Amino acid sequence: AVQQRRSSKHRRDKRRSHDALTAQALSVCQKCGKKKLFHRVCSCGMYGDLRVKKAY
Amino acid sequence: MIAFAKQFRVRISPQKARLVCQLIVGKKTADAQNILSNTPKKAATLIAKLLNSAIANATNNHGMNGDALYVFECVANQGPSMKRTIPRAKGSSNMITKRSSNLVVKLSDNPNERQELIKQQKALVKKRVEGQQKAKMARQKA
Amino acid sequence: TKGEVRGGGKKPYKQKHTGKARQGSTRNPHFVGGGIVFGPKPNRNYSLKLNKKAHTAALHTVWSEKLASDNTHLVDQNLFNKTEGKTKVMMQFLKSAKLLDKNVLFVVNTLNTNLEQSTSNIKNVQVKHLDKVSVRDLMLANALLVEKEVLKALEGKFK
Amino acid sequence: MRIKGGKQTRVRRKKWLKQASGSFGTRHASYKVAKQTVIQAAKYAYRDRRNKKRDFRSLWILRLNAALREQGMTYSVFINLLKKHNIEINRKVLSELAIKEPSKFNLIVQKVKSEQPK
Amino acid sequence: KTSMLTKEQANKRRQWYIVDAAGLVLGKLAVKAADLIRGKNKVDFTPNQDCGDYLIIINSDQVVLTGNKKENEFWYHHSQYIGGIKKVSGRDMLKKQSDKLVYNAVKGMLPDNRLSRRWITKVHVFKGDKHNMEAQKPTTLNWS
Amino acid sequence: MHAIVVCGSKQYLVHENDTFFVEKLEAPVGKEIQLDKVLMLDEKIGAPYLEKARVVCVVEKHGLQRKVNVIKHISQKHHLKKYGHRQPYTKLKVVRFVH
RNA sequence: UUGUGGUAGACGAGCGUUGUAUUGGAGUUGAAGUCAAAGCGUGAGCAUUGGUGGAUCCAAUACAAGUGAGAAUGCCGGCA
RNA sequence: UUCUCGCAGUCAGACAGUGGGGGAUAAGCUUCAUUGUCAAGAGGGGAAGAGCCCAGAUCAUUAAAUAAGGUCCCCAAAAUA
RNA sequence: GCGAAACAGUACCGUGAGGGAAAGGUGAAAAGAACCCAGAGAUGGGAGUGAAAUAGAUUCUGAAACCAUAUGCCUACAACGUGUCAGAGCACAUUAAUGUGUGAUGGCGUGCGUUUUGAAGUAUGAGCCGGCGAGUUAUGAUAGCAAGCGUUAGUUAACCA
Ligand SMILES: [Mg+2]
Ligand SMILES: [Mg+2]
Ligand SMILES: [Mg+2]
Ligand SMILES: [Mg+2]
Ligand SMILES: [Mg+2]
Ligand SMILES: [Mg+2]
Ligand SMILES: [Mg+2]
Ligand SMILES: [Mg+2]
Ligand SMILES: [Mg+2]
Ligand SMILES: [Mg+2]
Ligand SMILES: [Mg+2]
Ligand SMILES: [Mg+2]
Ligand SMILES: [Mg+2]
Ligand SMILES: [Mg+2]
Ligand SMILES: [Mg+2]
Ligand SMILES: [Mg+2]
Ligand SMILES: [Mg+2]
Ligand SMILES: [Mg+2]
Ligand SMILES: [Mg+2]
Ligand SMILES: [Mg+2]
Ligand SMILES: [Mg+2]
Ligand SMILES: [Mg+2]
Ligand SMILES: [Mg+2]
Ligand SMILES: [Mg+2]
Ligand SMILES: [Mg+2]
Ligand SMILES: [Mg+2]
Ligand SMILES: [Mg+2]
Ligand SMILES: [Mg+2]
Ligand SMILES: [Mg+2]
Ligand SMILES: [Mg+2]
Ligand SMILES: [Mg+2]
Ligand SMILES: [Mg+2]
Ligand SMILES: [Mg+2]
Ligand SMILES: [Mg+2]
Ligand SMILES: [Mg+2]
Ligand SMILES: [Mg+2]
Ligand SMILES: [Mg+2]
Ligand SMILES: [Mg+2]
Ligand SMILES: [Mg+2]
Ligand SMILES: [Mg+2]
Ligand SMILES: [Mg+2]
Ligand SMILES: [Mg+2]
Ligand SMILES: [Zn+2]
Repeated sequence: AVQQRRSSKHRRDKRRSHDALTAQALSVCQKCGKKKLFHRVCSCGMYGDLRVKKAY
Repeated sequence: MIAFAKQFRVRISPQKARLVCQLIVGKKTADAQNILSNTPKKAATLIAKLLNSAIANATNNHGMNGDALYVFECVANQGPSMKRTIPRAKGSSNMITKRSSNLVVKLSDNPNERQELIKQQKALVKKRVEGQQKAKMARQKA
Repeated sequence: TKGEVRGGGKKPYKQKHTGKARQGSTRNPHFVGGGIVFGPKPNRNYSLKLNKKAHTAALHTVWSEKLASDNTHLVDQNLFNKTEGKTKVMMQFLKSAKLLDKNVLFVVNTLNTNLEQSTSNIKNVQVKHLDKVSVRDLMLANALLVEKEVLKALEGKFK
Repeated sequence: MRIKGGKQTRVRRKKWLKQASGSFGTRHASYKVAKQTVIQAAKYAYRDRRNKKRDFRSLWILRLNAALREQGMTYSVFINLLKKHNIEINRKVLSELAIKEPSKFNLIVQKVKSEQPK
Repeated sequence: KTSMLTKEQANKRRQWYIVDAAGLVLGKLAVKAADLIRGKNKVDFTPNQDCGDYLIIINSDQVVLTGNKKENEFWYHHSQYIGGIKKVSGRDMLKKQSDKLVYNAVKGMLPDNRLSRRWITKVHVFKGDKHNMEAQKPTTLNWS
Repeated sequence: MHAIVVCGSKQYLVHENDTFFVEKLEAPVGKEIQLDKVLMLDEKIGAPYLEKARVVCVVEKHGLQRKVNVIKHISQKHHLKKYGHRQPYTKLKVVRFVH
């Protein structure tokens, strides 16, 4: 099955109206200050007060 | 006072780049960098480089404060495409169009920057009408 | 034309069952290869015929209107050879006669060489024999200098 | 002598495009759809000039009819009285009177009501 | 050229009215209700500004249908399913829902339009003498 | 205060210092024309036309109306005719109502 | 005064493109091209101003045409 | 609308009324004669309709009188007996 | 315009005979951007040369379709060949013109060519944009119009200068 009529440039944007992106929640590390996405280990391997991995 | 940075023939498609550019328009400098550094998209580590270069040449070349910069407009214009032949079934063939985007980021220090652009458009219109009136005066003079 | 242009006289695609339209050659007029349907040809005539008496009548009226008017002075051999072959003398002559901007035409019966040596670097003025001037050369002149024996030959030619 | 087309097609095409300014999408962008819309719009404009002449008459008749029913008289008899009294006034101006000059419109109805015809 | 006529620029002289359908015929009441709602009887009628007054109808169940129409004339409503055609007789409409009957009758006398929705909205039809609309101070007129 | 005049074929209700547009009258700008046919004046309305009731007007301009493009087209019949019309008018303002 | 719907079709009058011949004129103080604007014509069409552009162009009278694109499952290029 | 000369296009028609043939006094059937419309003709009535009725569009006017048809509301316009 | 303005009968297609493209322009002069900043780099932003760098090697001019950004207006009870005639409100000010941009709402409204008695068409052709694309030439005949020459008229063809 294929479109018997061409879809205009307006129906295309109406369908894409729901294709927008969402900003992931971010927080501040408590030992170095750089922003990291929430509930994940920072770049220093320091999650909370626990040294997870060696520094980058 | 707009500072800007450009990148021609970026491999990312404009469709998949506008989705990321709309996440930073109107945002402050530090917050825009923070948002773009933690988004799992391919067109995030390329807009980040362009944004950083734009900040550098705004606070070094054009002499801007640096604590008032906001992303004025970040867009991905359509770039030149590349045509390849994908071999189909039963002897047929189709054309693959590798899409490229011309990325440009622009930041300003004045939060009223749109007004000056409209002002320049108005000035051009006024000069056209002024030319017409001077020509009319010359026609009647003769 | 369509046949003269180098190309393949075969059918590119089959007549039927292909989604493309019917085609018969790759050098058809509506193709980019280019077969010009009619086009200019190097066999065209461009020539026209006018009767001898009609041409005589045209020449008669043109002489009548050009003659007996301003800048239609009479000239002889003396200044035709007083030019000395130097175009500076003739420039002075045209300046003195106030015929510099005019397209003056010399009508000559004996083909003087000194006059022809001059007036050849002048794109404006020119010299012709009586059997060489035509209607167009006569009415483009805007000014002309006619020799007395040229004038005598004119009444004879008209008859 | 190979005459080549340029600025001839574009000028006459842009005229049609300029006329079809303010249309929906491709109806103002492409020359072909723009040309069709302008022709159709011209037909509509022609037909609606005639239809305007009739529709505004109907509206004046409606307003005049209403203005009369408040006083107990009908449109069908008001025009008859107007004719017998020789008064010649457009329903347009009569409706304009009944909306703008109630007192003078009431004066006209009073004379046509009872005064001797001619 | 000529002088253009005056047309109301979204001017609202709308007022509230009360009528009593004690023994009024359904059609005879509906025609005047539609005329009042549309404002056609108004002196200045601009047909794009809904210059028509509101109306409240009392005693809807007391209206009458002449002849044998209470048992021989049927009102029909079809849902978008198959077999969803519900029929009600004149008597059943006069007893079960009389307000809906008057509402539908008035709606049918209006032009298919985008303003007819607001016009049919301005009709408040009640089945009893009581009404929660006494705060509008509606004037009372008969047989309208 | 008000009058009903008939210029051309249309009827205009005019007040004092009112400028209305009528069909071309062939009169230069600046003259003082006297409209003759008057239907209603003040409160005395004449049946055919009022006698001696004159409307004095001054001509302001002799411009032309907006261009109208009449495009006659017979669908699928090889007929596309085009025409243009710019109807001339004249604008005049009421100065005084002759008794 | 009588008229002016119109397909196939017949007749008449014009517009526009390129070049040539005669005249005149404009142009690095900015030509063609090209975009925009709230202009002029009965129609093909024609101007004015401003931006871009960087070297040719315009008016009149005649002449000669590869002289007018919306359709051909038309050809080529680009893009949906 | 006759005569002479130049240039054509047309040779698939449709429906309505009237008089018939074929069909079954069936066909929006088929074949004729005649009056009209459409073809090549918009407008108003017929709710919507190529052919039915009223008629023939040069353009503009927010002027007036009418034809067929109609006057409770949609939708312009009526009342008496 | 030769298929071929460039290194074209090349690239490429076919076992082979054979078939057969596209692609030109910086600036007067490379003076072709040293140097600084961001970046891994290409590159970009400044600086510099230049009359011009929005002439930067992507290199004369740069159209439309197409894709994005924004001033102003409208749009989430609404049956839509998308327009037209009226029409509030909103925002501006022009080839000064009963001005321009949008259009809450009311009346009316089934595209363009083709071929058919008859197409909105459940017949047909076109996805859109731009370029190209179809009544000619040579030799004769007839007819209309006009000019030259005329009542022992009119006119030359080849060829020669
Ligand atoms: Mg869009
Ligand atoms: Mg989606
Ligand atoms: Mg294979
Ligand atoms: Mg694709
Ligand atoms: Mg060729
Ligand atoms: Mg073309
Ligand atoms: Mg005609
Ligand atoms: Mg020319
Ligand atoms: Mg220019
Ligand atoms: Mg051609
Ligand atoms: Mg027959
Ligand atoms: Mg037959
Ligand atoms: Mg019959
Ligand atoms: Mg029979
Ligand atoms: Mg029969
Ligand atoms: Mg039949
Ligand atoms: Mg036919
Ligand atoms: Mg008809
Ligand atoms: Mg009808
Ligand atoms: Mg007529
Ligand atoms: Mg009447
Ligand atoms: Mg009648
Ligand atoms: Mg009515
Ligand atoms: Mg090989
Ligand atoms: Mg640069
Ligand atoms: Mg490019
Ligand atoms: Mg360029
Ligand atoms: Mg809403
Ligand atoms: Mg609802
Ligand atoms: Mg409906
Ligand atoms: Mg609607
Ligand atoms: Mg509408
Ligand atoms: Mg519709
Ligand atoms: Mg055609
Ligand atoms: Mg057929
Ligand atoms: Mg058929
Ligand atoms: Mg359909
Ligand atoms: Mg089929
Ligand atoms: Mg077919
Ligand atoms: Mg198709
Ligand atoms: Mg095309
Ligand atoms: Mg002849
Ligand atoms: Zn950390």
